[PDB]
Amino acid sequence: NSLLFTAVSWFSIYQFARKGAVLPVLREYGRYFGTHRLFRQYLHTLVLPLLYTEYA
Amino acid sequence: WCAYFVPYNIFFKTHMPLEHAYDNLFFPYFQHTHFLWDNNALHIPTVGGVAIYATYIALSYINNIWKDYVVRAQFSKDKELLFVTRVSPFGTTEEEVYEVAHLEHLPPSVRSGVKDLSAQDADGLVDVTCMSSQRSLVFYKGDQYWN
Amino acid sequence: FESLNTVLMAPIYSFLEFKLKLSSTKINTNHYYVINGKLYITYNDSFKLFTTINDYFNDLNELSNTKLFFLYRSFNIYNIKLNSLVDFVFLKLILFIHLLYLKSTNYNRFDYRLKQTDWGFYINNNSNYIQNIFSGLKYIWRGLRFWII
Amino acid sequence: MEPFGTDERNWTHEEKDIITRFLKYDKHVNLKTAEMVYSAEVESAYFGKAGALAGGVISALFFNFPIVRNLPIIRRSVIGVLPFLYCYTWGKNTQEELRWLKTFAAYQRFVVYHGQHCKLWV
Amino acid sequence: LAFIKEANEMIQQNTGNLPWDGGKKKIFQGQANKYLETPYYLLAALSGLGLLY
Amino acid sequence: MNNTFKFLHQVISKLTLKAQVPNYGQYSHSLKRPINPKVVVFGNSSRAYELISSQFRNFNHVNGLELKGQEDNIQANKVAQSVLSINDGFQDGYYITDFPQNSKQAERLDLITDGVNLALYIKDPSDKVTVTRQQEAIDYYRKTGALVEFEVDPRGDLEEQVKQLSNQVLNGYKH
Amino acid sequence: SKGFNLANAVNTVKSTLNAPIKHIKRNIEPTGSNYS
Amino acid sequence: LLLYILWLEFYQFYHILSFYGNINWAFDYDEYIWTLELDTRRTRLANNYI
Amino acid sequence: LFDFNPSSIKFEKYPFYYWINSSQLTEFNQYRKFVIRDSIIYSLNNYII
Amino acid sequence: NVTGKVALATLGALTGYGAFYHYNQYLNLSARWQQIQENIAKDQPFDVDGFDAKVYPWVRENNVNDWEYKLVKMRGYFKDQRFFVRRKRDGKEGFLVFAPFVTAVERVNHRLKQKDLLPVEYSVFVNLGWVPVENKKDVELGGEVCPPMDAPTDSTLFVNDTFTGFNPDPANPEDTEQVTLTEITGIVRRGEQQDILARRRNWNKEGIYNWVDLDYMGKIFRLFNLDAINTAYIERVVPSFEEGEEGLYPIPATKDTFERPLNTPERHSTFFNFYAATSALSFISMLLL
Amino acid sequence: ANFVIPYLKPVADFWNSLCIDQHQDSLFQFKGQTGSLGTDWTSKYLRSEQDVYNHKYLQYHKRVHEAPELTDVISDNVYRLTLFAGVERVLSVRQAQAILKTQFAGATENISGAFQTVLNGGIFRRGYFRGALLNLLQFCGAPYQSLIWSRNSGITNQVIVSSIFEAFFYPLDTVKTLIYNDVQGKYKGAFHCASQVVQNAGWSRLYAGIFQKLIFNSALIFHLNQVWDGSSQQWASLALVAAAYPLLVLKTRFQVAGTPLALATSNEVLKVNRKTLYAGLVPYLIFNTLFAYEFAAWHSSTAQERVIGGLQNAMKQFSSPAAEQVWSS
Amino acid sequence: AHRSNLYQSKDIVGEKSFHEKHLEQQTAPYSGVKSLEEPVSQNKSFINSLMRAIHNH
Repeated sequence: NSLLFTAVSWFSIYQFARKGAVLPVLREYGRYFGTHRLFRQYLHTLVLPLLYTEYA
Repeated sequence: WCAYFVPYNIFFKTHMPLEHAYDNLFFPYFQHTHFLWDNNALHIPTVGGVAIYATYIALSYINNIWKDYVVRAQFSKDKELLFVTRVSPFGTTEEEVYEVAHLEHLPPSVRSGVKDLSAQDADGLVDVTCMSSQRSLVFYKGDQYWN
Repeated sequence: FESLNTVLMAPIYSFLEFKLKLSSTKINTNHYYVINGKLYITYNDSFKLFTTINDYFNDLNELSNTKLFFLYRSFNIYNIKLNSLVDFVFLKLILFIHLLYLKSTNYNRFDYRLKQTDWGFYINNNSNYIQNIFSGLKYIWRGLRFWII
Repeated sequence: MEPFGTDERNWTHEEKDIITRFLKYDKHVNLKTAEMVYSAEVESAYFGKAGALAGGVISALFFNFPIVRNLPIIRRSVIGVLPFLYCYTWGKNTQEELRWLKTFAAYQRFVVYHGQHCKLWV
Repeated sequence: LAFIKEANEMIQQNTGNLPWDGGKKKIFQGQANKYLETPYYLLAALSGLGLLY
Repeated sequence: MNNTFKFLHQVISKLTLKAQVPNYGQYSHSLKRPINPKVVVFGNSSRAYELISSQFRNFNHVNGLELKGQEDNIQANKVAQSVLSINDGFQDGYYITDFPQNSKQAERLDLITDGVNLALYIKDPSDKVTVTRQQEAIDYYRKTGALVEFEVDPRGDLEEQVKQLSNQVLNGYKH
Repeated sequence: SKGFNLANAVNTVKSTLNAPIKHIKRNIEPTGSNYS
Repeated sequence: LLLYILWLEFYQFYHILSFYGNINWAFDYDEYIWTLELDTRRTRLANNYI
Repeated sequence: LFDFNPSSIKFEKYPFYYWINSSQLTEFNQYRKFVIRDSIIYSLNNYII
Repeated sequence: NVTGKVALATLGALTGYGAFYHYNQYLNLSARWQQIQENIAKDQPFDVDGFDAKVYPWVRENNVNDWEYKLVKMRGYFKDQRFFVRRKRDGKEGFLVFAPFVTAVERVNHRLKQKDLLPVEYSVFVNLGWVPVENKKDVELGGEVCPPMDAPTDSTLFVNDTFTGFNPDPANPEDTEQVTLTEITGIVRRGEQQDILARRRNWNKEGIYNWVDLDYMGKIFRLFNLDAINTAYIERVVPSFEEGEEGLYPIPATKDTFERPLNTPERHSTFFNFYAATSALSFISMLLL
Repeated sequence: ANFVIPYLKPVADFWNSLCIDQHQDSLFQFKGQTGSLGTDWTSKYLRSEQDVYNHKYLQYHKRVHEAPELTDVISDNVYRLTLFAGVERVLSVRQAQAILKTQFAGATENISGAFQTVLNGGIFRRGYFRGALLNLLQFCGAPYQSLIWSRNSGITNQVIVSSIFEAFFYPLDTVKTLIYNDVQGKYKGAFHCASQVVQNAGWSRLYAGIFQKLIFNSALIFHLNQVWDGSSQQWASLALVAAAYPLLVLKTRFQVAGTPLALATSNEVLKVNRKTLYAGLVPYLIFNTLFAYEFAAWHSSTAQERVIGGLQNAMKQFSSPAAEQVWSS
Repeated sequence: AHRSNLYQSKDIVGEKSFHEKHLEQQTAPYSGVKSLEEPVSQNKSFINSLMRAIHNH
């Protein structure tokens, strides 16, 4: 389930950004490293479902 | 499918009934066969008549439902008799004529229902009611289709 | 030999393109020139006036539509063998019908009986019957449509 | 034999397969139950394959239907595959339902042959 | 560009701007009609043979 | 044809038409576009020029006003050559303006180039000189059935006028 | 070119979900008759 | 919907009429065959009334 | 509604996990004829082990 | 012009390929037939009894093609039913006649006196021989094939065999187990195939049979070893003088009179010659073009 | 039953044969016994239960240990021969889409556009099933011939035989490609197309991509051997074949070179953007994975062992779970 | 004339057919990240460059 959610999120992010649609849930430009919102969202999507499954 | 193909196999190609057949009956289990039922076969004529009438009713109802929309329209040379081709029962086109004075568009009988009217939308439907025959021509309320 | 080299360079060329995309920004500002009082952007080997980004996208869409429908809208004109054959068959049938009914009077026995009845609501036929042959067949087809299947 | 109650877990697919296999060749299962199980296993096979074939046949016609004729490839493929999936599921479900129902009946008969039901006293 | 060149040549041919080749200009371009005859002959022969048999 | 054969004849014709353009009903609107758009203009005004520019923004304009004093045959040949080629960007829709003011010249051009896919007369009261020169060409285009008259008020919504003119041009393009 | 674009797919899905609205409204719209 | 209900009711009626006649196959090993016979049954009078 | 709710999560992937036989944890006070069921359960557990 | 030349070239290429393939097949078949004749000259039949007869060694190893065209001296009891399959014997129309030979028996009757069941017979079908069309009424159902084997010398052998289960006792105390065995040596044959072009077509509904269907024969004769019989079916052979002069039908098989293969070297050579003639003619025609 | 049943019966009979196990039916066909135990209906059902996988294994053995029959190959590639048969022409068009003017005929530079151009002809002789006869005839050529030459030979020997056969039968594949790449329907059958090509270009054009075809055939043979073995290096072999996927695309582009359908010339084949080399890689790999070609004769020892193990598991399915092991038996 | 007009009414814009719509739908250009294309030094990093390259196509 976590892998399916992560894959769906990655594909949706890539496709929506290919048309410009980007959710600014995090900062558009992060502090320090200044990573893009897209990269930060990709990292968060990779990280979160594993943590949730681990907790449950 | 839901009426014949499934019933044909479910009634004549098995001996175990469906789970829906025994869920309500508290009786010992048994198998069913079609060679020892209705020796005086009144069920055969009943099934045949039911199937014929149901198919006829379904066709007539589909034709009536699809027969209110307007598929093609053409005002006459004097625009007195508008020739319109609607959907025929066999899926073809059927041509009729309507008198200019017959068609009209009027507010609904419940004035409070105006806001809930189909024509209120920009890409909706507008019904011209030929009052002579009490007929309806449902034109597509949109600019692209009209001349 | 050349295609083997090309296949070897396929991941190589793709990697080079990826490196170029990474090391290059999609911004050059080398297209828009103010031609006299008209702002024209480089369009292929020439210029094209730009009023809005939406306008430029619309012009591109129109050109793309022209290019995509170029071949199909260049359909063969005089490929009319089947249509001509259909027209000829219909004309031949109509001519045979007109020949078979060249010299028949309009009124029939019923029409004669129509002259000996009080049925003034029904009217006597007074026109040619060619245009409405097999209207009974049409009515039979209408009546059997809801009962055939 | 298995627990009975709303809170109890339903019989699993692997459990049903194991029960059918046990009823198929147990030396403690009567001949009538064995014949019933064999007849159930034999006839139930036709329904699923017939349903899958019906889906394959009907879905082909639906792929070339009037409106289905001039749709984009993705939508046309999806619409065409829609009937096939429905009919295949119907056939497989019918086969599984018949088999499992007759298996449960055979299990009840075998339990009766061994009096393995509480409050079932002759 | 290749499609543009091919389409330009085809457009010339269709609109009548036929090639001017050494003062010998093709002022007409058409095609003849060929009818399926071998299938008809085969059908007639097969029908005659079947009738005889 | 008899009133009973009309349905069968029309069905047969519609079925047979598919052999000429496959998916014609699936491309009827697209086939509404011309193949190599050739346009003849008539009219002269500010709003007229605005409408010409808007409708022919993607099209190439031919300055037939410049081609003045040349022989009819030479002018027709030059106009056809201008309208019988695609630009490097596959731009082939050519609109000749201020041409030809002579019905004979228009007939020669039509014989050369298989007829203009569009002929547009701007019925604008702000236009005062166009009808003074292209009356014969207008009459020839009316006889050919290609002249489309866009009646434009000197004052009003330019965008609405552009939409109406674009619809008229699209529906009135001749294959 | 570009194949399955999620924006295009969502636009098509939204158009499909707004398709039967007109026919439903026409079926549910009040007519001009009142048979008391 | 009425047609679907009618189909369900027909299936129920067929199943109900079937249980009144118990026809089952039994294997005679003397001739090494299995033959299908029919016999009556004894059940609840409440079940019969239902 | 607003108190501790008894849990409903349970094992769902073991063969005959609910088939419990009589033992010291069960006091062996089961049905008098449940010995056959217990033996069958034990044999099935041996099969699935 | 171009169409005719291309068609001629394609036809020539296809016919040349077919000719080469059938020529290689003919050479391989000639080698195989020479080897088969040389091996058949040996006359050393492997014994089929005991654990070998319960499951035949070819069936046991699933390597019938390995044991193909071998001499086997088998023990068994012949079944009454005889199956005739339409086939030409020495150019004369007739029927290949096959009869099952029950090689082993099994008795699971622990209550042998309480109930008298039928022994489960593990049997192998043997083609009793070939009969002419004119003698179709000559074949006797359950007819005697040959004299039975003599009584065993070992007094410990006058009982059911350890694996074969056959009791060669001239006076069996269990008269329900009394039996007279038979022993015969013959050659091996693989199961034939139903090929439309090979005229091996069986109208099973009409009782007309031209393709040797072991499964169909088993279904007809109710043989317990269905798959074992379907593995292969042996054509019984005799050591010369198979049927000299008598009303002996079916006539048995001799050393050089056994049924040759349908895909024989002669058939392969004929197909090769036809394809080669086609290829040569097509090449000559293409050259003429 | 006097006019309709005599014709309608075969359809229901065929439907039942497709929906029932005929062999099992045959077992129930003859009721009775002739003196051998185990001839009852229950015994027949007991035998038939394992007999399904038993007959499958016997058919596999006949495919491997016996000479080949084309129908069996057709039986192995039935999904590839009839239903997904037009996918072959679709893939051919997609490979040829790099030099086709389909972009001017409303076909996108993608699999969707390739299908739309293919579907623009319909679902008939000129549609998605156009050239299916030629495709089937090609399938009846090199694969059957090479498989006849090398029944159970090694990978290298199989590759050599396949190369020889593919070199032998190039023109048929070239003609099939030309018909599949002819979007305007300018070819009136295989014979007419062959006549026009012969009169127009010369015989040499029939094998414009024969070497690339041989190389791709070797790669596909390696991939098929890996897939049959199930080595878990089958994915590695798939990746390796995907590395060489440009060879098949180049061969397809060369096959239709400098013709009316293609707006480019043979030299222009060397000027194409490299992005065109991976045009239909995804559809080709998907077809080669889902609707794969299977030559059961050329299956590896690992493949045979895996099949035998599956059959052994299926046979082991017939056992009593709660069976009690007694001290005396 | 009916064949020329495809039996479709002249002076009627009509609705473009589904394929045509798809022809319009699949022809539009891809919309890459404009912000990633900005001249900001924050976009000049390697991670931002890779994101722009993968996102702007």
